[PDB]
Amino acid sequence: CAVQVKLELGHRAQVRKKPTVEGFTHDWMVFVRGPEHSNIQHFVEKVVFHLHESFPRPKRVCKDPPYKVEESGYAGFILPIEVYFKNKEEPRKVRFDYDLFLHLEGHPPVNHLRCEKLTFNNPTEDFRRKLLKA
Ligand SMILES: COCC(=O)Nc1ccc(Cl)c(N)c1
Repeated sequence: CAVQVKLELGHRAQVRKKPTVEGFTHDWMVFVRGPEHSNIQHFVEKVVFHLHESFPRPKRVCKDPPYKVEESGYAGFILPIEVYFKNKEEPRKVRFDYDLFLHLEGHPPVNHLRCEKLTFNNPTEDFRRKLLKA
């Protein structure tokens, strides 16, 4: 008995009124969430955000919602996002590569949304019940 769930991936990016001491020009926030009124905490063990190596401690872990990272920077990069599941079966996790892009000054702030579908063809009964609670 197969079950399908959706994950929304996205980010906001805004030019700062004043750069940081480091010269960071943008504030940004990247997130993973379920579609509105769905709680993916039922089946999500954790979300791991792999920032660019220039950031201190680039492996940002969110064990609880909201699964998000608020940061400042000066450039965009590829941000691998691992979503770990509350199970002990294949798959234990899924990985996406998120394009964390920033817009130049004068353009409206970035408000970007992606949707990814997760198909689980034969999950265990406990995992299926978690997926169906979201
Ligand atoms: C210290 O972090 C601030 C920052 O934005 N670092 C950063 C981000 C993306 C790229 Cl591609 C590079 N080279 C550096």
